[PDB]
Amino acid sequence: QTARAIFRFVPRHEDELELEVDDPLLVELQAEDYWYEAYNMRTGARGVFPAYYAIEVT
Amino acid sequence: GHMEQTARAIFRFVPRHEDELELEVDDPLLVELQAEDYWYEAYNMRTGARGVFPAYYAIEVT
Ligand SMILES: OC[C@H]1O[C@H](O[C@H]2O[C@H](CO)[C@@H](O)[C@H](O)[C@H]2O)[C@H](O)[C@@H](O)[C@@H]1O
Repeated sequence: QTARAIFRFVPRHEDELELEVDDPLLVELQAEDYWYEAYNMRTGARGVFPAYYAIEVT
Repeated sequence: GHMEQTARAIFRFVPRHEDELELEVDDPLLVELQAEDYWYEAYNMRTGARGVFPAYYAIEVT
């Protein structure tokens, strides 16, 4: 699934992904807690973030 | 200065990390914005829990 960061996200935890507004992401929703596992296509970084910081694109 | 403020959870937040604060929608919170990453240090006034959450998941009410 592809998505776009709708808000800036600065990690507090090492497993997290830094997001800038409008970063294109490849994304798997983790249904147990509504975090995304993500790849930031701008930065090449991989990590998790809380799902409400991005929206799915089609 | 980012002074303490009253807030409400606008989204459900389930921790992945031990230092995090569980939110339910419309939880009243006492909140101090941490400027280095825009996480809130927070007290959940419903649950009595202490912890951090990302700022987008609540709205200031003061
Ligand atoms: O006497 C302790 C400090 O009290 C104030 O700080 C608290 O209250 C503030 C106003 O609501 C908050 O912004 C802050 O988060 C609290 O620590 C005061 O501002 C400080 O100068 C005092 O040292």
